Amino acid sequence: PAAPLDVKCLEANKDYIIISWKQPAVDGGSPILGYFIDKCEVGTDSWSQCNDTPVKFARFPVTGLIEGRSYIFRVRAVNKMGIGFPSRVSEPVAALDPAEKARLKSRPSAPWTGQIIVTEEEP
Amino acid sequence: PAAPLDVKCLEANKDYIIISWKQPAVDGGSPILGYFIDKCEVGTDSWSQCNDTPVKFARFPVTGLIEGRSYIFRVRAVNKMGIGFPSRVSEPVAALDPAEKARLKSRPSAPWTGQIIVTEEEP
Amino acid sequence: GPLGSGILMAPKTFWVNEGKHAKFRCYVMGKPEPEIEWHWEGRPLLPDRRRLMYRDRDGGFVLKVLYCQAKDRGLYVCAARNSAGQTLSAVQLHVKEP
Amino acid sequence: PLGSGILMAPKTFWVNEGKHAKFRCYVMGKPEPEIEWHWEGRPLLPDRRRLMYRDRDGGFVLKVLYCQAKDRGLYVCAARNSAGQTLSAVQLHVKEP
Repeated sequence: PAAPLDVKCLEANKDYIIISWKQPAVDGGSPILGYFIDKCEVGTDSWSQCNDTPVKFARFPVTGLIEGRSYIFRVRAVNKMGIGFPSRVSEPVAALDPAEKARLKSRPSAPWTGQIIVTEEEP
Repeated sequence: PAAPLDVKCLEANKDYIIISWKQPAVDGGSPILGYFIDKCEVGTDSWSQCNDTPVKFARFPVTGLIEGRSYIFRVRAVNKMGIGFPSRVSEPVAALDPAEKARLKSRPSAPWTGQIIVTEEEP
Repeated sequence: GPLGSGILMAPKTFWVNEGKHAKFRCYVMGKPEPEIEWHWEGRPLLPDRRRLMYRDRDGGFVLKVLYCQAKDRGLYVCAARNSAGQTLSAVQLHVKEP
Repeated sequence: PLGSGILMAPKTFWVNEGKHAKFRCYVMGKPEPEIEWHWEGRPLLPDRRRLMYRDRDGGFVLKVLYCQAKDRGLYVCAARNSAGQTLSAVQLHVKEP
């Protein structure tokens, strides 16, 4: 089956993140029995399958989030024959309550300045 | 009188900083009665005269330092026929006890990552 | 506040024309010298003929993907880590097909 | 955010007299920190000879054109925002022909 489209995050919390997606183009090969959702902690390259059996409902709550860490998501469609390739991955989603994300986003940090690199140029 | 040379810091503390300098090229205009030392907190452009009357001894302890702030220094020679221009300013000197300067210098800092700047090129 | 760009905020999207090169520049600060690596769509990016990585003289690390194809679209992440911590920056590449 | 050449001794970069000298410095901060240059404890102001602009690669640039022996000294890049201020320093020496 064709890969699902437009993976986005509807809602996000320390506890769980609810992610949705657009259904792929109807190939008529075998009806889509459901979908598998995979999560990855942004830094690592470890992709883990969130649901053990397929889900039909095109919005899904993801659990098992380490608080304060940011995650990306992909979806794979599944039919009778097997599983398709993954969707284009989502924008990163941080596992924070909305107020803490707002707080961090609008927080000042003292400036840092790099070494001054001096070079000669020719008039 | 000619401006003094090589303004260097001999010793540095939270309490005071001892700064030395090389005497300028000797002239038959008038004997050097002493010197004036000026300090400036690195960020600001405010230069303050440390000693009210000239000092002959070519090393001088500077007080009135706000702890943890970094300072630069210049010296002006003075004779019977007035005060000369200032010396080339010193390397910055932080008002910290030696152990605290060592501690800060060898302290690990978590990495910070800048925005990714994407640009188009062609061969 | 080492939060890193495009991780908490939504990453920027930069469009590139198909067949042309795309340069990704990212400046990073840290003691000790933080080791950096690139990722694409949650996969590690590895030096190829097509994909090249070097540190630009005058500071920051560069990733260069040559002769962009539609398939090259995705989330590009610059991960940087040292003894004290790790921080990521992210960005999205879209490809303009002729 | 300690800043280069303030706690450590600043680097000394030699330039040939009559040539241009480019000073590049990258700075991070929220909010966007306002930056200013200083020379020998004096504020540096945009002249025909002295130019200041922010590079397309990011980072702020100071360019002193047609270096003279008198241009020697401690060049400091000061950057400040609501939360704080941090400086970087460097020393320029001029090679006379």
